[PDB]
Amino acid sequence: NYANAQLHKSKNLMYMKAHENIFEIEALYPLELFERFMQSQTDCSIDCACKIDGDELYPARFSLALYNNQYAEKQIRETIDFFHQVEGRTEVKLNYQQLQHFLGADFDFSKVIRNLVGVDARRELADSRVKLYIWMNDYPEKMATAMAWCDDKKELSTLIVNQEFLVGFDFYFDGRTAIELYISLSSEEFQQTQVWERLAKVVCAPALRLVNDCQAIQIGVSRANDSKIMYYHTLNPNSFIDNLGNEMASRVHAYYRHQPVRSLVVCIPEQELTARSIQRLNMYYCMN
Ligand SMILES: [Mg+2]
Repeated sequence: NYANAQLHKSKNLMYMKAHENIFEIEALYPLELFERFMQSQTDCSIDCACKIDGDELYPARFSLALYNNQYAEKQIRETIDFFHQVEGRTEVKLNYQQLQHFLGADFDFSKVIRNLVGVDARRELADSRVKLYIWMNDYPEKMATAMAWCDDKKELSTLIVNQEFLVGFDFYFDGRTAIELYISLSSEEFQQTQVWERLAKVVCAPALRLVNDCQAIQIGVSRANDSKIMYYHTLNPNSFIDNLGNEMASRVHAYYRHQPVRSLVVCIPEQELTARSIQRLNMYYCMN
């Protein structure tokens, strides 16, 4: 985006290092290799994130949105190469069968609109992940494949109104894998009467009522999800966090409230919104 690519990358790394420093996670593998991977890219945008699970916090979470989909194929090659570099430590072994099966032998890289690369580093090495997200547009054969592999209940097929879809690949360091399908709805889209009526047949009421507080939502479905995951692109980050009644989320946002943030996305499993209190959620702070 910005003309001074090298200035912007310096700010990216400074955003990541801050996040690692406040949460005291900098030593987790493979964050240093991820930092180097960032710097090897032409330019990208960073999202710093934290996952909340009861009393536990998993804040070693970062995503890079790689600029210029003209080079989507090369980006995936260099991402895979970075995953192999992470596999440099002997007790880290990834399983690529889901990615390989999804791409097939003649993947149309001209259909990719955005690649994203992620990490969620854990104290328990076996639980850590690297992540690849492939954002696609107007690719009906791959969309149907993703729906068959991720949309058990055939619910996202009743909700989508654009040709874009996001396919996320999880690579656990002990060889576990998961694939996830995400679709998006802007405020303009989900405020249309028929679109909203379709939402209301698939999304439980407490999760649906939250959609109104948003400039956009995404919904992620996966065999590895215990319910649909709602991604709330918050209109007012401060009030959205306050309305969660979650002490740890308020503590996290207490720092970021006064930070130059492009947007705050909060994702909550549908099942959490039918409980007495929210205890599981992710917060993504997408930096400028
Ligand atoms: Mg997921």
